[PDB]
Amino acid sequence: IAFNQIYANEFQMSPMGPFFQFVHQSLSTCFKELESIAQFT
Amino acid sequence: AEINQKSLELELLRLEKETADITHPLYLGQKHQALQAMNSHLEAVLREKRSLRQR
Repeated sequence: IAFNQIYANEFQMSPMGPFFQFVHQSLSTCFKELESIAQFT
Repeated sequence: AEINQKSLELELLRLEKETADITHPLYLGQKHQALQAMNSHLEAVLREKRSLRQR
């Protein structure tokens, strides 16, 4: 019941803080992706 | 007298065999296990609802 409920409803100071987080996470993912492609070859 | 005793025993055993799938501890135990595995899985899914939604 709990799943069906969540499925129907959900699944079916300087303003600078959010910019740092985004750039950090995106850059990290980019690193790892390129390393993986190189390793496969 | 001996025939009557054995006949009863046979009748009893037959009744037990016919109702074992729903009554015997062995078969009932297997059904429990299958149900517990699914419960745990659903609990996990509910715990990660936000991440799953974002994805």
